[PDB]
Amino acid sequence: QVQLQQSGTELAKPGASVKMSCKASGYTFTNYWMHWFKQRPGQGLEWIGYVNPNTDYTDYNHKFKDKATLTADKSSSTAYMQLSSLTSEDSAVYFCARGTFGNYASFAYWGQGTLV
Amino acid sequence: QVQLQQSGTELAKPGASVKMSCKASGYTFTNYWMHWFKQRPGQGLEWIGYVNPNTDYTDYNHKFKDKATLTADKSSSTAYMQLSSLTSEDSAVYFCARGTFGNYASFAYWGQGTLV
Amino acid sequence: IQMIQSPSSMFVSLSCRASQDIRGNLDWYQQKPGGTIKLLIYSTSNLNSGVPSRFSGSGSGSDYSLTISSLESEDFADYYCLQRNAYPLTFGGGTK
Amino acid sequence: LQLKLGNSAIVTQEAANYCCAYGEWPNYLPDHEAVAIDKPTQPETATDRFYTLKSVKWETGSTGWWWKLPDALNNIGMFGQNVQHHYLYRSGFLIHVQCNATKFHQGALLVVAIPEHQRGAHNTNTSPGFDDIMKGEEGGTFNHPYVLDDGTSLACATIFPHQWINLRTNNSATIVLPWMNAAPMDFPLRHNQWTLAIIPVVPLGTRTTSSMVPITVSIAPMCCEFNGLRHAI
Amino acid sequence: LQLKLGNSAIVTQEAANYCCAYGEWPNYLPDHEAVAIDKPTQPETATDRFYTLKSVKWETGSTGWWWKLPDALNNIGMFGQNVQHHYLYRSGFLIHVQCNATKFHQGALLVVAIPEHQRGAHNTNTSPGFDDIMKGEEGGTFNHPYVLDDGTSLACATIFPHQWINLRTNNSATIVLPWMNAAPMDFPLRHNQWTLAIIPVVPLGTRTTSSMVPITVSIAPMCCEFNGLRHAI
Amino acid sequence: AIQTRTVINQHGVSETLVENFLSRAALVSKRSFEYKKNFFKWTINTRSFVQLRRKLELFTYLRFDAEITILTTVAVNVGLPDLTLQAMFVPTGALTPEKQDSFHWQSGSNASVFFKISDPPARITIPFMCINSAYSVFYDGFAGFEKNGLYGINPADTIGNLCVRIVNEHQPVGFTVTVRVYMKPKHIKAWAPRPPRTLPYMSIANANY
Repeated sequence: QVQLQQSGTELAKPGASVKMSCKASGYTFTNYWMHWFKQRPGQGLEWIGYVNPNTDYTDYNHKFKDKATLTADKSSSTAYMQLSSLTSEDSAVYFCARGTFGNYASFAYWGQGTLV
Repeated sequence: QVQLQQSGTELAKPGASVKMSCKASGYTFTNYWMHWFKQRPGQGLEWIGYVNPNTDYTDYNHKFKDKATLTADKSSSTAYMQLSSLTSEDSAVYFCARGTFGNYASFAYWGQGTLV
Repeated sequence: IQMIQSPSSMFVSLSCRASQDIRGNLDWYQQKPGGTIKLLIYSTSNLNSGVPSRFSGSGSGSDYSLTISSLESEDFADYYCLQRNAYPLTFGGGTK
Repeated sequence: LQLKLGNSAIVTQEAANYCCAYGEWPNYLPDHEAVAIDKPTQPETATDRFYTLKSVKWETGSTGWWWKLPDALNNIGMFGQNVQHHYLYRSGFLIHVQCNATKFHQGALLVVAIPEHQRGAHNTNTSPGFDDIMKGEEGGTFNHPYVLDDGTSLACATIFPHQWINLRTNNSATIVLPWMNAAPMDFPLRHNQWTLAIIPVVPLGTRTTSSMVPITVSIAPMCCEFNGLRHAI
Repeated sequence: LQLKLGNSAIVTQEAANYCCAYGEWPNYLPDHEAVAIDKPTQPETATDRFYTLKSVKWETGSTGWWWKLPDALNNIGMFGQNVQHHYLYRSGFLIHVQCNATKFHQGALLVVAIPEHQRGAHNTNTSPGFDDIMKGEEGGTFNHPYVLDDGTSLACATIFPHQWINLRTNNSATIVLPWMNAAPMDFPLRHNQWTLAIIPVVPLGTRTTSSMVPITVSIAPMCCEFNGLRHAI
Repeated sequence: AIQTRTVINQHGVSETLVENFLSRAALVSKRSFEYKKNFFKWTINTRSFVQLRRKLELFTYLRFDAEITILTTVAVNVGLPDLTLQAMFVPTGALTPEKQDSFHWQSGSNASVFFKISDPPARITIPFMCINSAYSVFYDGFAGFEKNGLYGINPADTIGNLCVRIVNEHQPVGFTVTVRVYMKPKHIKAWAPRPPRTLPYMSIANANY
């Protein structure tokens, strides 16, 4: 069974940074890309980027080039995402999804979300 | 592991009867005789009788011929003993022990006791 | 048959007679004050599996006895006897 | 004076005779390609070991014992593992019953093996359940041994293959059992062909009381085979 | 065009050659009564089955894979059960590596088998632990493939038995491995003779992004035997 | 406490033979003397060190040769001028010297070697000089007949003793000499094996415990 368990919610004053985690269990972790999403409350969603835990190559959206960084751990089987220079407009829910074996972007397994 | 678990204590008004149990677990129940004992508080002990759960033959002491009866159940693996016409001198602790494979009376496994 | 045990209390050779001859056939028990009983000597000379080896028993036709070399704190317990020769089987009085 | 069969060996018996039940041995399925045509694996070196059962106690008031032979070995050893993940078997057995008492005991047993022993409940209109038949390794006990728990008398029970254990003369019996069934291969978890039963006719006695006279039963599958679990494609 | 070995069969390959590592086959222990003289059980019909492993992913940035061959099969199947309750074994292997890509992919692999591959940690004075070596079925990954994780270069690594998978020409390799050890029989839970390692020399490329090009490894013990668990007395 | 294993394949039988079970040249004597008792006298008993006494008492009777090698290491109490030694072997029936300059060192009948310090060490082999057919290791009897004889001393069992002397004159330097003797049994023939001893030894004369 594939489960994507994220951390609980947290908040921060502006000018700081924050780090979250999307721990995965039920499959072989080093085969699938780990995409990250952003939904402002009441609007549509937005693609941030992914991490390739087989190689640690990341590819970011152009809006989120300076905000977020993306890492991946093999031992603890956990993907991280760290923001930087938080403002008032960063209050959103952040998701994590899973790719496919062949590197296609169609998402069948999801996280629950983590407010900021 | 051989365990002889007896019931908790109980008391009764005179002129009544009472029944106890010595449930055994950890061995084959139908091979060993089940001896029963009596200790007045502060004195030595006394043999009451046994039950042969392979045959349901019982042999009583001559003092306890009319007081106690002895039965044995194979399914629940439990030996019973029922008194009759309780008086003031029946207040004692009652034990249960186990014989040997060959029908000898040397007791290596015991119960904890049950006050009356 | 009646068996008597000569010391009533102990403050270390505990002897017990018999009314008849019993031809061996005697066991030595001990009772902790918590309420647990385990035997020590069976067939008047042998030792149980799991006893400290300081205990030993004598043998005769009708007068048997227990021998303890050294004493200890939780060694302090009332000691009983038993003849298994003929039914009804009877204990003794006990010491300590 | 020993029965070295495979891994184990019951040594130091008294003189004994292989009285074959009826007139035949196991035989190994001479020719049936018309049925279950995946050739039987036929294990031979890893089943034949004299699985000795628990020793039972013979007192004065005892009344009899019975074991169902494909049932007594379903949970014991290498034969017990092949009963799971196989559904067809074919085997004959060998039984060695040996009690041991001194020259001051007296008594007599009847060691009989009964094909298709359908039991019966006493004084009710309900057929026996699953739990009164599939007792297992521990076996059972006759409630009414004079009628063999189905109405057919014990006086005529020597029509089956049988031997006597008379404690004056001998203390051993040996029966070899062939494959007694209508179908060529049978299902082990729900059908029991033979039924080993030992019944004390003359009860024992001695001057003292209730001598145990413990008995030992040893069973070994003779020429066993099962279905095929490995196929090419 | 199929490899029917026992229970399973890897079908429909490309043309392939049994390049024997060095010049020999398994051979079955020709004559050693001086050592461990309980004759080896020698199981033959219930071990040889092409245990196929998990498919691994080959992307542009990938760097290599390695498996320890008596270790990759300790927990898989009938060979995995005989490693417990036996302490001596003797076997040779057969390896079939097959990737599959279309006629628009390009790349090259080096399928090499390394006897007694003692690894080494990078930039420290501490020997590798038990957990960095006994990885299991999943295998491992080269951190520095140019020096084979012990200092000996990859340019000279064709001295071992090896084949090439060049995706222009073929997509298959087959190596047969004999018993390569000084002792006649060895201990399976703590020593690993061979070390299968595949290393992409030329990385792949296509117009689109990160095509998987999944690979399959299949291992089968050739002529295996163990100690004796059954003795007469 | 690491518990390891390795398979073993062997074929050899000729390593446990008695001929090469006792051919190993163990040390049997080590005693110093200062020259300024000025010499080294030692009876040729073999039960002096318990490493070789226990190994030799598995048998009752055995028969061999000696192969004595005397290894002398001197010092001055810085350079020593050309010391010459004498190692006379005295069998039974011949007299032993009691002083360094006795007239028993000049006796022609018993064999003597004359070896420098700078040479390789001296070496003589000694034949089987019992007057029975074998050396009785264990002797259950009395040499002394009457009521007072030492128990277990065989009068036929003895060999002799060797005596080592600095030949040179009194010199103004005084030096310390240390003598080691290595005995190597040759041509073994051993009879009647016996169980080996477990309790430790108590004396050199008898088997107490």
